[PDB]
Amino acid sequence: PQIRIRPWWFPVQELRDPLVFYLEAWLADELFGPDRAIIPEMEWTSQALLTVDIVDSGNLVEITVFGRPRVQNRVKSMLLCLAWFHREHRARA
Amino acid sequence: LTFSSYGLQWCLYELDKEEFQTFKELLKKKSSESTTCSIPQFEIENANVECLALLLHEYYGASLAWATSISIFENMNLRTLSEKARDDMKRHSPEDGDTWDYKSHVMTKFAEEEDVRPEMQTLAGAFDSDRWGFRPRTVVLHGKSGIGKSALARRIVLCWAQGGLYQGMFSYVFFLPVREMQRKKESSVTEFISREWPDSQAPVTEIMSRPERLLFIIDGFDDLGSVLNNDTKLCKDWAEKQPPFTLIRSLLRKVLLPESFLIVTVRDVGTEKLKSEVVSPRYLLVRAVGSLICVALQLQFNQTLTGLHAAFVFHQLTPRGVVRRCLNLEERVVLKRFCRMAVEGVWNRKSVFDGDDLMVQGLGESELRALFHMHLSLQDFCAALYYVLKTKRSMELKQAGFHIHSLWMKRFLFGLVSEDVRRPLEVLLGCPVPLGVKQKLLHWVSLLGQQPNATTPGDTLDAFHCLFETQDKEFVRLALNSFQEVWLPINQNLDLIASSFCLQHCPYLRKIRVDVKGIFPRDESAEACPVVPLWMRDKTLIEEQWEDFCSMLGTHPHLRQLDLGSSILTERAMKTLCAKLRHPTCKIQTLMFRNAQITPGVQHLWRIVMANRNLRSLNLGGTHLKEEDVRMACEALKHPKCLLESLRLDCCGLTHACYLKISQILTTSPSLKSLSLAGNKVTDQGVMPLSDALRVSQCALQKLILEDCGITATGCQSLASALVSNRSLTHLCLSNNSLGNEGVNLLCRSMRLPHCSLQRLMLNQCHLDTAGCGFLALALMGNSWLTHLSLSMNPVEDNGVKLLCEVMREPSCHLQDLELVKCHLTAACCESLSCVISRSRHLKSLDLTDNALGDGGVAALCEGLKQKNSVLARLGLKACGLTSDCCEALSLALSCNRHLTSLNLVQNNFSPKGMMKLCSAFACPTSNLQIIGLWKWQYPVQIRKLLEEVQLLKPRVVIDGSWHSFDEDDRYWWKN
Amino acid sequence: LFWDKEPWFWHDTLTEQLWRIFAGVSRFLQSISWDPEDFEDAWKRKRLAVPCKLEKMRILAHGELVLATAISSFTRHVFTCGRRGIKVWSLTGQVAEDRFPESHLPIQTPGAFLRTCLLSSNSRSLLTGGYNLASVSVWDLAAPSLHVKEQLPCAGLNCQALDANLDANLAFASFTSGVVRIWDLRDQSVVRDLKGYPDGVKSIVVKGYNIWTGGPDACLRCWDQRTIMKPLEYQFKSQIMSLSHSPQEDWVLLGMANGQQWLQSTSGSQRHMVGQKDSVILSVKFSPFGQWWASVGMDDFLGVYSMPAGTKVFEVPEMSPVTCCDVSSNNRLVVTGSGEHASVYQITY
Repeated sequence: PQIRIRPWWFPVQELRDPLVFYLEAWLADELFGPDRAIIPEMEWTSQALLTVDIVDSGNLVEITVFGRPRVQNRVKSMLLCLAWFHREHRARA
Repeated sequence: LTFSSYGLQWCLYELDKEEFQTFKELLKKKSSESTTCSIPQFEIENANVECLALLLHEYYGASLAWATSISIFENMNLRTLSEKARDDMKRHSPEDGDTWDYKSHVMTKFAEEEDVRPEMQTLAGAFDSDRWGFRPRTVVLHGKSGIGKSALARRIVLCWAQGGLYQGMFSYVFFLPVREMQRKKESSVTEFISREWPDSQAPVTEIMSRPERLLFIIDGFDDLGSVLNNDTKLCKDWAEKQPPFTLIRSLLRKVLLPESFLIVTVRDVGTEKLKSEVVSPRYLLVRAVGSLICVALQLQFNQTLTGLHAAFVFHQLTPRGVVRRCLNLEERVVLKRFCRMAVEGVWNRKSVFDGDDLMVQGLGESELRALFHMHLSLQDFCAALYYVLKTKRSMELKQAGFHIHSLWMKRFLFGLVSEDVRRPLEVLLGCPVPLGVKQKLLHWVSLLGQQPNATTPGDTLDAFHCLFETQDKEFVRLALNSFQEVWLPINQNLDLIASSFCLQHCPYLRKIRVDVKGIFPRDESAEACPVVPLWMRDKTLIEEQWEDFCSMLGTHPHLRQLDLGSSILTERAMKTLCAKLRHPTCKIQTLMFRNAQITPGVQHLWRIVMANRNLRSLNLGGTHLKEEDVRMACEALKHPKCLLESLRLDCCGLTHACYLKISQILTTSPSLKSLSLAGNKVTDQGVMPLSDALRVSQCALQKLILEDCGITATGCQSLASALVSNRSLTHLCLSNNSLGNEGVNLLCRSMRLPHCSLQRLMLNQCHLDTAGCGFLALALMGNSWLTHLSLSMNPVEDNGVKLLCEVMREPSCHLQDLELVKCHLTAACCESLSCVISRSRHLKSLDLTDNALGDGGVAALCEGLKQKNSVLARLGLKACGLTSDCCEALSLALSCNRHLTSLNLVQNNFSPKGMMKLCSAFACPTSNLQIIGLWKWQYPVQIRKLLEEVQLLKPRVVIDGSWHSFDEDDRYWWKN
Repeated sequence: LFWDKEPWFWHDTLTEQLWRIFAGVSRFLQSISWDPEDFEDAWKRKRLAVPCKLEKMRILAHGELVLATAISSFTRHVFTCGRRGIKVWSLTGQVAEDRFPESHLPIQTPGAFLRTCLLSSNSRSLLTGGYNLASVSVWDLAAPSLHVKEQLPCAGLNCQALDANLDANLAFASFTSGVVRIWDLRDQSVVRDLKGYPDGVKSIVVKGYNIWTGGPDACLRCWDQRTIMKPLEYQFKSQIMSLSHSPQEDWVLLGMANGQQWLQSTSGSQRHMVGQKDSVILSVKFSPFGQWWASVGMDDFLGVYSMPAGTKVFEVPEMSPVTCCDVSSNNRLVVTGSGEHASVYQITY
């Protein structure tokens, strides 16, 4: 089992029905950074709680979103767009 | 980089579609003026909000992009979003002996109690400090039911005893189980401390020496919330003796031993109930459904999970080693007892049963063990089974009425009337099982269907989910029959599946709209996803399911109208949708795409209009059309087989050549009998070609709309020549244009001839004046074809209305409808109009809104309508500033009149006496008003019940505050 | 809720039927909608339209007199205030009436109350203060656990109004001793102090470089931070109960406690009537887009008015006198508080 804190403003009713998708480890580290200090600010602005986990192999990394389903799809699209920008940026260099 | 862009996108995702386009235009202008950094225009036009923000950052720069966006926001007159952007930038942009014996005894006790019946790192920090600066005393834990809370607590206390956790903070650990405290009706803190020790005596002075040394680990707070329902005074002193629940409450509230610190383990409902007491806590989250489903699958009805659960349960219930054996009567009785126990557990929101309750039920332990093998899902299914096979009013009803955890029970309940799941039960039991539930369920859904308003989107979606669970064709056909039109958002793939299944069996469907977003798979290019396999990237199941939904849409027999309230369609999506509409079997008349965003695939829309024969209408809007697209539209219209009878282009931003092509197709195409161009920049150079097309005698146009075209006098004279030459057109609307007196005069001159065949013309916001009204009145004399007119939102004073009344007072005029709003009217115009109403014999409507008519004006119109000759049908009053005396006079007139049917009164101040008068007048048998405009809830209860009483007599009367109800469709469909 | 003969949901019927069977013995109310697309309101035949609808959608039970209310829209919560503390609600769930708050904020000190509250325009801080209290506290709402992050010292003073301005990091206060102070959230040191009016100032509003205040003396004064010049006095006939400044244009809206409203413009001394009522107004609030304002009074009525001229669109009745109100930033939701309850309405246009 995994243990996590939850703020006092995110309701507990929304924790039902989460969303998950995987990515490259290096891309995830570049997107969030090794420290992931920005998660609280993104959460406060997006009314949505995130959770980053690293698989055992260290190759694929999972991301999570809670909140209403439309918010989930919105954040997924944003993340995939940013990931594509980073992929092409790496490809150029 | 990404951190700031995220906030910027969230800033630009509050912008409406038109606001988004305006922002893009302003940005394009700024970039064109700029030479330091150039941004391509096609990329700007093709980009969406996320792409827009990312590119704006990429070219300009973080701080500079924020500044530019703030400046443009200010230019658009958007203040609040600007402040939000500034603050989020500020927050996003980076700067530039006895104790040993006690613990050993406790460890033996907990080892014995656990024998009878990773996270350490996080638990160790549960009392540390965060970045804000804070040290928590109370920590609440919650999560799914799989984990054993007592297991966590005992493991934590065991690790504490080992010394690897909180070694330096506290030395005494106390475990308070609620069950034991409830066993004893009377207790005290000193009693518990003495009991926990083996010798039964402890030094009270040493224990109470310091607060830090202590700690309390409550468990299972939710078990007895029934006792906690009682309310009692809290005890300040700790030496007193009180019921256990009061002690627990006062210790949680921190009114007793404030310096000490707590920790609690609880279930979701428990943290719903206890959140109101704990002060400034630090909640946490904890996380056998997968194991249970895997076991059931390995121990094998794939359409639904209710089927799988029923199959597994019936497999368990079958006698071991014997197949197809009817249950004995005692077996059935014990099954019913077990199911009743489970149902009581669900209703009372308790998942724990002590042996005492089991004895009260009476079922044996061995039989119960044989009947069950492994959970909330099982309890819910058992409650469903009970339904298949106390005080007068209790709070457990409303408590379970939150429908936060009873959703599974109802989902299962609907799943058992399926015959494929019913038959195994019948053979296993061997006896018939009549059930009155089906009647109630059918009546429930049918009651949903009968609602006067279009069904709420969420209610409709959940109804689709449940019905799809049922999986019975005749059941769905009987249930869905009630309603006609539906409103159905689509958020998830399972939503698509439910929508596809549940609509094939609706026999009376006419209209439907779908708001689709986020379902369309990421493009294979530029959105490659390592997690998704090859199948997901291309030829995904979502593609097949959307195609099947499209096929169902195409093949419906009674479907006519389709609409898209909002959507982000991909080119592949629109291609797939159009593919299923080229089939001749389709019968849809109307379409709509005004609010959607379908620009990439607009070209695909023309093939269907060229091919399909039953298509009658087509509505576009807000899209962007290129020259090639308009040429394709012309060619498609040029096919001899088309029967399209309406088109509507809007804000497409066309070019002069586009107007030329449109004029040519108008003169050549015989089918097209309408056209609308609102928001296009159609200058006089765009008016002349259309007039030249109109001049020819073959033109088959009958309607025409031109909004915000900004034409001038030259366009007016072009239209005048065309109208004198033409003999086919009937409806024309020129609103929001700065024609002026000269344009009014030119059109009037063209219209004075007796061969003109115009029937409806409206000129709004045209900057008219007294002179224009004089010209129109002059050209109105000696005409009998024009039947409607409207001059709204122009400063036509009393004198202009006086001239129009003088012209209309004649018996030869044939004007029927006349509306004029915001014209700065007064009482004198009211005297003239009362004369007209009393005398005239063809006027059938009138409107006077936002005019300070006042008591004198209403009195004059009342003296007019008192007459028995008048044939006025509907009258419009609003925001005219009325009072009591005028309402009395109006009530008397309505009592006298017999032809007036419609009416309207809102935005006025009626006194209660006046409202009494009005209801009494509406009561009279003589008057027959089939519509009245009023707000019921705006009045005291006395008035509401009075108006309801009036509503009871004459059940045909309708009292709805929002007018435009029961109004003909043409009046508002023509104008747009 | 009360207005209808009985409020009912869609699943309520099925639950009631199943319960009755087990024991052996429009019409359907709707839930609030948050997404902007689902509003789907057709064009009349971000926006500046004047609203044309209202409908109650919940009631909130606090247990004791209610003195101040606030509504956050970025987050859905709501804040009620009483003499013994503050309660935090939520609006996400669907229920006819609420009894289990989201958190309780008590104060333990003999003879210690609260009388006022105020939320930051970013929804990140919450000023609280009252009689016989040590200091004015600020709560940090952005954090995963409520806790005071700062204290504003004040001795032997009672605060009767608060305010803030996040652009320059200034927090303001008004005390019953006719003293208006200032602070700075970076250092928490008094910057200035304005005094000389024992009657005091019941209400203060801050915008730019001016501070408008009014009290029982029936006068409105303007102070400027940059200099130490004397204020500009305006004369009125009755007392002033509350003030609000348009965000768009230059106007100041106030209630005169005799059923009259007046508008004052900073540039020049101009006034004109915009309403008349038989009751006494106890609050007035301005829409986020300055096209309409709400007004809650003492004669059990809630009113909504139109900015350009002051004509009233409609009003709703209630049972008990109201004393507070607050319009969301979305421009959709409006909260009000009467007696021991706090209700929630919705606006559709």
